[PDB]
Amino acid sequence: AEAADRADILYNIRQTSRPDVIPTQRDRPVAVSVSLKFINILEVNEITNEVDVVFWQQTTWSDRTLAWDSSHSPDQVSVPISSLWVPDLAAYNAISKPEVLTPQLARVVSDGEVLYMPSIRQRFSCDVSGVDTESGATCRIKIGSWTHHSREISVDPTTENSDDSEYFSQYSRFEILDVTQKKNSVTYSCCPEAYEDVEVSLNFRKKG
Amino acid sequence: AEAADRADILYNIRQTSRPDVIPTQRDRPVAVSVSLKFINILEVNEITNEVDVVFWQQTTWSDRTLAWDSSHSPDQVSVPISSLWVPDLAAYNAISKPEVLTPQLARVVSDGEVLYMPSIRQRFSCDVSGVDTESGATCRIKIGSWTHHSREISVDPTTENSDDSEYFSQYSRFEILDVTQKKNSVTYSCCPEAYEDVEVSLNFRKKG
Amino acid sequence: AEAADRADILYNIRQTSRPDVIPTQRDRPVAVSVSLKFINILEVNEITNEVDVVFWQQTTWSDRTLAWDSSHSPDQVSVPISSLWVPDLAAYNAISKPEVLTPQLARVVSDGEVLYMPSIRQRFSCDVSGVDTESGATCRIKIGSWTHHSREISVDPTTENSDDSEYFSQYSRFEILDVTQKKNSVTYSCCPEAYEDVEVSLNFRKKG
Amino acid sequence: AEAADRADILYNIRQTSRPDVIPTQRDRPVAVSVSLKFINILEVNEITNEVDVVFWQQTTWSDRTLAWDSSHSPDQVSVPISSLWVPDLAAYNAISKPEVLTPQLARVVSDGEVLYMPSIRQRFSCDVSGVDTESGATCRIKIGSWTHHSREISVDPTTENSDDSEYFSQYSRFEILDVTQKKNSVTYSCCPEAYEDVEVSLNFRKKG
Amino acid sequence: AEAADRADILYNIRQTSRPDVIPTQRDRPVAVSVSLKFINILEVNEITNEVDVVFWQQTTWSDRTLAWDSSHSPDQVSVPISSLWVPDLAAYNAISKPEVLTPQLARVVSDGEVLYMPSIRQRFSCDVSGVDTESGATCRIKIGSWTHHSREISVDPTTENSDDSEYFSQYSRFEILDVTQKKNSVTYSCCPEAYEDVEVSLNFRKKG
Ligand SMILES: N=C1NCCN1Cc1ccc(Cl)nc1
Ligand SMILES: N=C1NCCN1Cc1ccc(Cl)nc1
Ligand SMILES: N=C1NCCN1Cc1ccc(Cl)nc1
Ligand SMILES: N=C1NCCN1Cc1ccc(Cl)nc1
Ligand SMILES: N=C1NCCN1Cc1ccc(Cl)nc1
Ligand code: NA
Ligand code: NA
Repeated sequence: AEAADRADILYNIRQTSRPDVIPTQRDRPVAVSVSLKFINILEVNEITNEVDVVFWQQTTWSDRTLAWDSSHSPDQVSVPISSLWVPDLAAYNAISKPEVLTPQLARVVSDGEVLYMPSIRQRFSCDVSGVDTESGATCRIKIGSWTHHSREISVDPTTENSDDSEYFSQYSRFEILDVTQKKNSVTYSCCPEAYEDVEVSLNFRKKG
Repeated sequence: AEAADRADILYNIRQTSRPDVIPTQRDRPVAVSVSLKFINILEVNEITNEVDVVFWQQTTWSDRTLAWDSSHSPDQVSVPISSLWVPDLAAYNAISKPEVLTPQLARVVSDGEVLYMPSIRQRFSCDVSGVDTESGATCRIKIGSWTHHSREISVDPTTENSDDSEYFSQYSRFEILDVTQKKNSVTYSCCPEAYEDVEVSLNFRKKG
Repeated sequence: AEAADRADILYNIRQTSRPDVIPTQRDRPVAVSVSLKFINILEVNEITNEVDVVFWQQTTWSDRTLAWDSSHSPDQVSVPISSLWVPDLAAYNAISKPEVLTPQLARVVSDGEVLYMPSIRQRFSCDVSGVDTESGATCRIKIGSWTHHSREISVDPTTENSDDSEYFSQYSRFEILDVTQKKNSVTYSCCPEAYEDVEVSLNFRKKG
Repeated sequence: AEAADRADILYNIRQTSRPDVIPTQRDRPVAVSVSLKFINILEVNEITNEVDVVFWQQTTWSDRTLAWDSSHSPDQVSVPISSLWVPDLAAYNAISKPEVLTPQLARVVSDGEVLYMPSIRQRFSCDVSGVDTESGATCRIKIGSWTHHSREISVDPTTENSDDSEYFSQYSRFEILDVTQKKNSVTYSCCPEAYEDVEVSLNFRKKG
Repeated sequence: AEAADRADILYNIRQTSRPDVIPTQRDRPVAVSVSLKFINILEVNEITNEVDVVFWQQTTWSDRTLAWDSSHSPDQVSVPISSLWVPDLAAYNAISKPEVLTPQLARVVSDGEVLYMPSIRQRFSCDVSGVDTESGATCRIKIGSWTHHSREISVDPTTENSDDSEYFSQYSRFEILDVTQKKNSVTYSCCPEAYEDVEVSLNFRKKG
């Protein structure tokens, strides 16, 4: 006999959780990590500077309100994102809504760590010039919390321990040369607070 | 120990939320301020007089029924628009529904001030003539309450509007020459009362 | 101190509207007036006899179960259509589902009179022949109740007036010559009863 | 002073609605009739053997769990299909999901007879060869229950006979030569039971 | 009089299904079998290495929490998937969301065995090179659980012989030369556990 099973954990999470309440820990912002693992580049237009790509948006953060004693029960459960709070990230230069290609489930660990990694197809406005050259083009995608400023949400790249083209389609007409990520904190007109973002630089080119 | 946290504030807002009730203060109309920050100009057809544009629609208004004492609690919260009343604005010359590219969350201040600023991609019917000339074309976009007349909702350009081209994409095939906002008050045959609107004149041209 | 405010009125409507129940008074059918205000004519094709049109579909009818004494209270409110019964109108020759470009709110008057006027973009299969001539083309659009027969819903064209181009976009590649309506009552092979429709005739042509 | 009105009948149907429960009368299958009233033929590609069609899918069956004494009550009511059980019909050769152009309402008679007649636009994979000839093409469309076998649902062509092109648009680029039906009973490798379908053959040709 | 009817069964399922809870047996992984029956090949593009496929994704697994005594009651029922737990399968190389063409119902047998077989149209990124040769092309489709690792979900190519062109449309411009399945267990850089998938190799070519 155990202390709890998945049904108990999920039941408790659904019964509470509060999807609309940001899990700030006292006076600290929620530390969100986000990185883009590119899977494909389906269309590129050097005249209009538009690209159509697919990527896994690995997203992580902690939500202590989800934690549970796992000394005698499962250590993790897959949870519908509709049942928990998730960062309100947006790509500033996206020109289409994200088309989520995978089941919208996050993975919650008994300590409150949450991983959400949907595969997404989305179009963007970025620098496509040079794509047809050896040095390639460098398309920058900026992602960050849409409505939470720096005192509520911070964004940093996730860690990386693999090739930038690790999961990139070998059948794409393009190939990846380099993928880098840099964090930023920007203040805009509408509001007095600063908003953080991660800038992902996709350096790619048309294959020979 | 505080008086309340985000969970409590959001709970109170959700529980008393009358999304379908315009927050008129007595008999005064709800004063709505609107201004467009252009992000991109994607499709332009001078033959059909049609254009595709991406813009942030900064919308502000006061809803006193949302106010709370923040002396010992958070001063603001991000709230899903489905839990609040929002102006029923519509672009009169739009020929496509608004494609909202950002999380649909409004920011609510403890005094009742609300800010909703979605990034929208929408197609419009306007004058594209001259877009390929030095003077460029001037496309006018009209926005106002669809069902609330002047005595229930007033719409005015945002007083501070200096960032109209601040976020415009340097990668667009077009460039902005000027953005002007103006207010109107029209009476249409269908009905007796007058409906206010804001007219945004986008003077732009094709690079080259 | 008044008798009631919008919050009270909308609360009562939401609690008792009965959206699935046609508001027939005794045994008299619900008199639904339908009037199309043409806003734009977009992608016309004389080869396939298809056309894209944008119009305000002014729809009016009365629902006595919505009336309230507005002696000392608002005499009108905007209500989400999901909270009211609305006629099940359908465009017989439409070849695409209606794209509603406006907030789906109807205006309900204290005496029970209801007005719903969505701006719609929809494609139709009609006669485009002669669109390039001085006499132009005459595209007929048929609209009527899909499941309520003549004894339950009566559709009547509102003899609004002339000036059918009052709200027609000056930027369209086409122009409106004239708009006329007429009432039909058809018995289909599926069923014994008769279903009525208003047939709007749109005579238009490409601007010379 | 009647026995009941529409509000009472629709209240009882909604309250005891078992939308996910096939209403088999004891151990007898549910007898479903279906005939397709072709309204239009919009896209025809003889290269890829694909066609875009608009048709009224006249569907009828009996659900005795809906009946009510109509001595002094309405003889019938229109009911949102989401509140009733409907056959899980699927076109085996469709290559796009059905686009329902009409309000999703079914008509229920006091005896329990039900009629659901959506107007549908759908793309199909069929023989388009000889569409440009005088003999025309014969595109066969197969429709049957997707998850209910012959002992639970039987499917038969509607006995209702009428001009094939009876409601076919006169503005289509094509015209109908003839429409014949055929009832099949097939056994598929996945499952041990037999599944029924109605095969509708659309003999049409392009206009000269 | 029986022990139970479909109404009772579906009611118990609706009340106790727990759709967000994977039905792991005691502590073993849920054995999921997957088999793709190809129905059609459309929109092939050898330049971009993309193809549109229509297939029945035969999916089976066991959920003993659904079992019931059918000695005096129906042995099976069709259940809306929203009322059941279903494997969170995803096609790794799909570049469009799956378009489900059939009613989203699964078949649940009284012993607890579940079958879900939606017909799906979806675009893929794969090797289309050689489609115009006698050897044809070989497009591999990889499908596995997105958030459940090998210890929670195992995926296996159904063990059974079946003509690959059994249900393939005779009107497609392409034909199937052969179809083979391969099982895999993969560890992704994001996570420590291994995730299983089945890779289906579709060898097809353009018909002469
Ligand atoms: N995160 C961003 N990007 C541009 C402006 N902004 C901040 C912001 C703040 C509040 C609301 Cl409701 N919307 C946006
Ligand atoms: N804002 C506008 N534009 C055209 C007509 N109108 C006013 C209006 C009034 C009432 C209802 Cl239900 N809908 C629209
Ligand atoms: N309004 C029309 N047009 C064609 C047939 N019809 C009448 C009708 C009657 C009942 C149901 Cl459920 N659906 C449609
Ligand atoms: N319509 C038919 N005939 C044979 C198979 N099939 C499709 C089908 C049957 C049962 C389930 Cl759960 N899913 C899909
Ligand atoms: N099955 C796959 N493919 C890529 C990563 N992954 C595993 C995985 C783990 C956790 C969450 Cl929330 N999402 C996906
Ligand atoms: Na454990
Ligand atoms: Na300005």
